[PDB]
Amino acid sequence: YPSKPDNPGEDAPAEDLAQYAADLRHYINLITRQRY
Repeated sequence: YPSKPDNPGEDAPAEDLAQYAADLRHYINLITRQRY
């Protein structure tokens, strides 16, 4: 139950893992339509 969060200094995600998670999500979306 926040109201208005705000602070600097935070190693947030989406700085390299978004690419990795997406590469995996892309490869899976390929194999999904090709496997069983």
